[PDB]
Amino acid sequence: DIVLTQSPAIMSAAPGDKVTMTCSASSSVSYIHWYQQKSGTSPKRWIYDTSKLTSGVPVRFSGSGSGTSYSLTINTMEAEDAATYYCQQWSSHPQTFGGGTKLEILRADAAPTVSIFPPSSEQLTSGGASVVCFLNNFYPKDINVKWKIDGSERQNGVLNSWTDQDSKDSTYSMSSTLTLTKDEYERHNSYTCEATHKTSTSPIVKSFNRA
Amino acid sequence: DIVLTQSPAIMSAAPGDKVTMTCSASSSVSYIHWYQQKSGTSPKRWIYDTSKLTSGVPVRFSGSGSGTSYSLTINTMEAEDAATYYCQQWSSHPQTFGGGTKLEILRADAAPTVSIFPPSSEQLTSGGASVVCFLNNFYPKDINVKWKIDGSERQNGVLNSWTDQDSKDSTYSMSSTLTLTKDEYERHNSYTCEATHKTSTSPIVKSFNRA
Amino acid sequence: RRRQLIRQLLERDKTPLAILFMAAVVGTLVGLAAVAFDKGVAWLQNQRMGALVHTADNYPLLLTVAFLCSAVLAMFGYFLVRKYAPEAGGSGIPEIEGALEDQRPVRWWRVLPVKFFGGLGTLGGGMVLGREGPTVQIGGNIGRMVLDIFRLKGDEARHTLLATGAAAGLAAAFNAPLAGILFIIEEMRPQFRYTLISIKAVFIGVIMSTIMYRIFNHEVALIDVGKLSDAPLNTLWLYLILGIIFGIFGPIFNKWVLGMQDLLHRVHGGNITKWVLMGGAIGGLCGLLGFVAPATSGGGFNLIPIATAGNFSMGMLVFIFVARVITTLLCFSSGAPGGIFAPMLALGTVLGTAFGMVAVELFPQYHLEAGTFAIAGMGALLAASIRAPLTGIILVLEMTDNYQLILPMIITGLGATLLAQFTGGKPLLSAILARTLAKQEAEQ
Amino acid sequence: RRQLIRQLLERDKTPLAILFMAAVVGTLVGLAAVAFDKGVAWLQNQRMGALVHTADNYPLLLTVAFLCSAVLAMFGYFLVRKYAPEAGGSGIPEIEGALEDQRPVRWWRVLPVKFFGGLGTLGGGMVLGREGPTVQIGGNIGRMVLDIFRLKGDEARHTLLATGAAAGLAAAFNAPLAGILFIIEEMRPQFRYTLISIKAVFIGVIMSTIMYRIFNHEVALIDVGKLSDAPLNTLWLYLILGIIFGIFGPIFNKWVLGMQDLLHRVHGGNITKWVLMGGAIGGLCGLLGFVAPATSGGGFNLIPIATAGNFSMGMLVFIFVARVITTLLCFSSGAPGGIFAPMLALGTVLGTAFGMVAVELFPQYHLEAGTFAIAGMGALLAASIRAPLTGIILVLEMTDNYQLILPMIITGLGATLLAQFTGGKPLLSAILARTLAKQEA
Amino acid sequence: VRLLESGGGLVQPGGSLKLSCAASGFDYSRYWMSWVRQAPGKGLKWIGEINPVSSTINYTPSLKDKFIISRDNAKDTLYLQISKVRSEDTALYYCARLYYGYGYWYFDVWGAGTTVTVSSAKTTPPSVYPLAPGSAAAAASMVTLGCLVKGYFPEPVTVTWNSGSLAAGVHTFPAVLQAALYTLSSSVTVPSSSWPSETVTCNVAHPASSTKVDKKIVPRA
Amino acid sequence: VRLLESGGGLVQPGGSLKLSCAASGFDYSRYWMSWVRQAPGKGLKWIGEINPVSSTINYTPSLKDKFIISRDNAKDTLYLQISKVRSEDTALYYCARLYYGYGYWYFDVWGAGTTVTVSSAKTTPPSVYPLAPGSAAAAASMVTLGCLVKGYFPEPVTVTWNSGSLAAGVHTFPAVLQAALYTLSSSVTVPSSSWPSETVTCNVAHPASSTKVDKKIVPRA
Ligand SMILES: [Br-]
Ligand SMILES: [Br-]
Ligand SMILES: [Br-]
Ligand SMILES: [Br-]
Repeated sequence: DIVLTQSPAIMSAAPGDKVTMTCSASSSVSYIHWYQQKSGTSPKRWIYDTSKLTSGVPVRFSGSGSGTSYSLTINTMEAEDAATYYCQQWSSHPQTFGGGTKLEILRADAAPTVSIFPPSSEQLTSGGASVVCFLNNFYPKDINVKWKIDGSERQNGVLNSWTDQDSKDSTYSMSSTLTLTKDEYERHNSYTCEATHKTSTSPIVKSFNRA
Repeated sequence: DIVLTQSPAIMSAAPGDKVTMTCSASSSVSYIHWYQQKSGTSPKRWIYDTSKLTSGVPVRFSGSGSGTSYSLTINTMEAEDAATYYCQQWSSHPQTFGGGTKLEILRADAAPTVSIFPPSSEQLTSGGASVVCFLNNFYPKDINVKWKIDGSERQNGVLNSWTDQDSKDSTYSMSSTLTLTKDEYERHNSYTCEATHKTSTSPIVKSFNRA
Repeated sequence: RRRQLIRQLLERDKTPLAILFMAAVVGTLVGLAAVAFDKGVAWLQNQRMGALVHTADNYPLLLTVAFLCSAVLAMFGYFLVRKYAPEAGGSGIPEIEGALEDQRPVRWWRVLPVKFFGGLGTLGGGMVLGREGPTVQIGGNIGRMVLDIFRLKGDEARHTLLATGAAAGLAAAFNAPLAGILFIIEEMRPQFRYTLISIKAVFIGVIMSTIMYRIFNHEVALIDVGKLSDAPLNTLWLYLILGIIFGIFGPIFNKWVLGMQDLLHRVHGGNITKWVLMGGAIGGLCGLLGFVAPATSGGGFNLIPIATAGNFSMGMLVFIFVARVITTLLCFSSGAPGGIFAPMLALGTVLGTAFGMVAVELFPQYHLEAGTFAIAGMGALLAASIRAPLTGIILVLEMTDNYQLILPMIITGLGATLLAQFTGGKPLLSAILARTLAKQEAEQ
Repeated sequence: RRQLIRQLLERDKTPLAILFMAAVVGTLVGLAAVAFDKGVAWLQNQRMGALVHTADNYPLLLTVAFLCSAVLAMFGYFLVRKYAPEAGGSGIPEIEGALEDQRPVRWWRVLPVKFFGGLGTLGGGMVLGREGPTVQIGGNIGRMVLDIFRLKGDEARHTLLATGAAAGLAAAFNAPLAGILFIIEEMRPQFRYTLISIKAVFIGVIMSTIMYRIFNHEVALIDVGKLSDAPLNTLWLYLILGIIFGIFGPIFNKWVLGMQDLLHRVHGGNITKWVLMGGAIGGLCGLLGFVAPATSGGGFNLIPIATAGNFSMGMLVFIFVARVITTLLCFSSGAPGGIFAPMLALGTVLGTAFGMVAVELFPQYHLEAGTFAIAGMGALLAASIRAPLTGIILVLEMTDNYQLILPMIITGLGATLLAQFTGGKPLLSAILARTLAKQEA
Repeated sequence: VRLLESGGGLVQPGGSLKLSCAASGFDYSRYWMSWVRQAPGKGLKWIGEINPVSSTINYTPSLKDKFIISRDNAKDTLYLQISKVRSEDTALYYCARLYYGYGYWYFDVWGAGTTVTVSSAKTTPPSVYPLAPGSAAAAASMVTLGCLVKGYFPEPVTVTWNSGSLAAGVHTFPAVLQAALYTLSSSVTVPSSSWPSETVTCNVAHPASSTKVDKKIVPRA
Repeated sequence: VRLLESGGGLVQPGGSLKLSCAASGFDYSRYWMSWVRQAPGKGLKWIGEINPVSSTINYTPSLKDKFIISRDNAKDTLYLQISKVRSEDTALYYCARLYYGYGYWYFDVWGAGTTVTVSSAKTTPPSVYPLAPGSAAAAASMVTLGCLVKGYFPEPVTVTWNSGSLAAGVHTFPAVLQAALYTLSSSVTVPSSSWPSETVTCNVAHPASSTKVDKKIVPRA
């Protein structure tokens, strides 16, 4: 079964740029198609028959090629052009799809906007205690976090969850919970929240105290 | 709006008879149609474009004419043709139909089948009385029914209904109803129902008593 | 010299009203007459039906009555022709071609009744031959006849009427007005010299004959294949290959129909009896198969929708095919009265369905429907054998109502004419007329 | 007869070399039409984008609308008056001449003149159809290949020139059938026998259509949908329709011819007054192309809307008289461009109105205005150019309502019959006769 | 095929209602629909027709907005809106798909009807009483049961035995009026060894109040 | 045109379900229909396709009787039955109408999908947890808030903020799976002049556990 291989698994570009991904078939194929998927949206057909543009699609778009190698090209990329683009081929049954190419808008740097949160009191009449810590609107995506109970460094109860590129500012986000038994939580006072990220050599910290 | 007016407005024959009916109209109509309304059913396309039989409308049927008078013919009727047949035009506009040629069968004789029914206990829990008398499958259709309360004649609180000629066997039937209170039905005992009819000189009498 | 042209162009299309009014007459007569010939053949197969109902029990008895009736209706027609008009044997199409060349006699006092009753016999019997043959030849003689009976004089009326006659007879035979008009101009008219035939008359006739066949046969088609799927551009090559297949085989088929006319004539030496007998034998074998493999016998029109919906196993199609090459020859080569169009539609539809079936699984990516290759191949023998694509394409189109297949159809068609010309095939009509005109001057 | 046998045995054996050349004429006429067509589009397109820039002041936009139409007009009117005066008009009768060997196939001059001449007039939004251009172009594309390969003898010289015209008629309406039919019906030498291979006309007509398909598929030129049918007792109404068309067909011929004379006086033959009046005429269109978009244009746009019946009864009469005006002006002033396309629009409208009157004079008939539209569509095509067969197979392939084939044939033959008896003449052969007569005048 | 109308019944003198026919078994497009009424025990009269594309709408010589025949091609449904209702408009109304042979236009296939009853009255569901062979229960080879269906409103009700698995041997008598109420009876006849040994149930159905009632007929022991 | 696929959810491993895709707005015949699936993060792989009249049905090279595609032309629906569900079948499923230009076929119009979770894990509602900032409520420029909807199964929760009219600057997080339980967090940032002044709610629903809760974020006393 024909395997299409996408070019850049993931890639970023500044808004205003010539952008080019690549379908690289395992054998020969002809007239491939391209599809666009925004987060949690259902795929749209973008380019069909190697270069015909799905009526609707901006004119900056344009793919082509043939033989074993094809390519989609944005001519001056934009806001709305962050997506995932899949090439599909049906030149030979059964038809198949690419690894996908992840097109992420590149922008200015940004600081984590760190906020620590004490376990709800609803949660405490229940014996669980989760201390959340959002680390908001940053660029690039690569962030690190380290918990601390009374200066002592922690790792267990720690579940971490990045978001993807915000549509209205191109920053990432990242919540991180530390969960613990209830007393496991009372038997300590300080709960700190350090966050190491490209725009500052020493961490950004933030904490609270039970008492 | 042409007025079509139908011949023998009721007409009666023996199976084996060549029956013919008639539709005459106020102006010239042409290519008129004919619907068959068997009893308590919706009508049915029977002959169209004046002289064309619908599908599986037996060969025995036909129709014809021109101008202002047309005529349906059942060449050898059968007992199953019992119906009320309508003619109709849309030669002009509005289209309009006849009034009826309600055809009735004549068959050999056939005597009632009597049954009588005690006011069902739950009709009594409401406080009514219904003494019920079926007279099934009799021909001719003239039937005299008499009620006796303790050998003694009753007339008031008495209603009667007739079925139409049967489509297949040609008989009729008759349901006579007698109604009182929990009162009246408790105070007597001889409940009788009585049937003179062409096929016996002596009443077919039927009854019961509460005990 | 040009000076003449200017005078003619100012004169063009002004056919004398009297020749027009007579086209409208030949029309209505050829019209009604087809409807007659048509309602006739029906009743006769129907009776043969009701007669197999009566012998419901006893099996070999059934096969017998099925054989005999058809043998009996066959003979009656074989005789009727070998006796009172030996020109009404075969299609009767090339005979009308000859007549337009003035090379054949339009003996209508003999042919009108001989062909009409001769066919009713062979068809009513359920032999493998089409209504066209009868209805076209009849149509021509309906023309000639109203021409003589009104003593209209001069080359034009004698050609026009004789042509609007044949046309109306072919339109009434497939409910196909356009296929009619087209048949004359593509195929009937003198192929090498100019002729004086009013096209606006052929039209009047072909309308009148169609309104007659409408008046009586409306609200059911002869073929109903419904709205099939489309042909994407990257599909087209496959109907060219279909067209090559048809085109190599078209002449092989002509070589067979002709060889069988000879190989059949050996069995009776021209003798009016051995003939009418062999005829009962062939028409007998039909009434049998009319009932043991009802696909192998008959006109064809019944199996077209069934083969096109794809409802036949792949073997069944090969079987029907070989079996129908055999039955179609025997019938047409033995020179019983009756056309060869109808059975060629059937023959092509089968080879079309089969090609489409193979294609349907050889190319799952194409999203094929064997059905379309049926409707391509339906007119394809009509092009590799009779060699008259345009006519057959307007035909197939008017019966199957699938205008969105017009591209594949033309290709398959042209493919076939092209490949039959390079494998040296000839127009099967004009080939017969040629054996006939040559065997006429072969007694000097 | 001795000879007939010899020829029957030889029939339909067109020389391979003639076939293979039809194949190339085809592909070339094909692509060419696609070009001319993508062309005209772009031009009207730009004239729109330029009406959006002037979106505010009104008489300014009226002017710009008049202006570039007038400007694209002259461009073409000039282009023709200078370098090839035979490319004026339809261009069709010129090819009939050519097949009779009575005009010259001056392809070195016409190919470019007609192509750019049309793009001008049509891009401008004048009341003329793409066939004229595309048929004549097609023939010249035929002649040319034939020269360029020095194929010798009467057959190739006719065959190619015919397959060329055909293929460009096909590509002009996406109508393969209408194409082959146009040749045998109306184009060929009507009075002497000719040696045109029909098996080649086909090859070209295919290749032409495949080109047009490769680029223009997934949208029809006309989409009327599947309309209702015709009960037998309704046919007489299409005969009445055919008689209206047939008496009026000749009236319209007399106006097209008379307007060519009454317009010739306005310039005396003068290459400048002519080009000027042309910009005036073509300027008038670009104005109405935007003030009553029904009055202007090729026609193909209002066929759908009239057939769905979505026009008030007045609006129809208006559109109709307004069209007999704009249609004449354009075609009679000898602008490069066909007269088929706008006769389709004309018939479709007369048809719709007859249908509309019929719709309420006969409530019992359960009529659809629509169907007399689709019978009238090819009706002028038979009352005027007086070649029904071609025009019927045409309307058929465009409107795909094969169940109207009976009313259509009747309204058609009705018209040809009624033009013949009120002394009308084939409007093409009429033109070629003026021309061939004005030659040795 | 099958057209199957609904929404009939009770209406105030003066107001109005919406009748609806649900088509099933044919390309309901392509087809002109139509309404025809049957006056209580009387003649067939045309109300109106609507064409496929809701674009022609001829009615009968009637008034202002007596009738509004609309359709709904996507739901497969015809519609009728009798407004301003007096008792002429009491009837059995029919839907019907029109056609032709020679284009002289007929009524191809008829609905089943629903009855519109114009009265100030009120809806009474039917009381259903089982009628059984009494004390005198002197059984012969065949045996006549039945149910009294009493005091309901308006017409109709419909009545079948063992859910229409008893077609044979059944009678249902025309209902009769009685000061703003309705009473009919049904009677079925069965082999005497087939009951009480086995089950017999009448199925009474008054759609005017969407009320069904299933009376098993019990021996009077 | 619209394609609406329903009927996803939580299946036990080894059992099976029947996804349905409901289609309006286009002539549902003429067209091939085809299912395609996406394992959360991961390719698109094609399940199969069905023609317009059910005579051709092709599937992906996969176990003998793993998938049953069918289509009900009259109800305008396409189905897909998956049987013996192992967990690789845990994905989102889309239907799609097929077309082509030159006839190298593409997937014309897709629908929203529905999610299929294959697990033995039980349906569990979530708990909602107001998150009001530090003991020291550091009120500066823009104040940051949130809730914890923790300890439910399976996806999805949907969390909006003040009936969804706090749209800009809200931050919903991917959920996480841990010990057969899901957890996510939302954060809304507002003008420090808004809160604690005018009222700020987080709306969580987990429709799976028939749970509707509106947790009012308030400042910690
Ligand atoms: Br022959
Ligand atoms: Br033949
Ligand atoms: Br001209
Ligand atoms: Br022209």
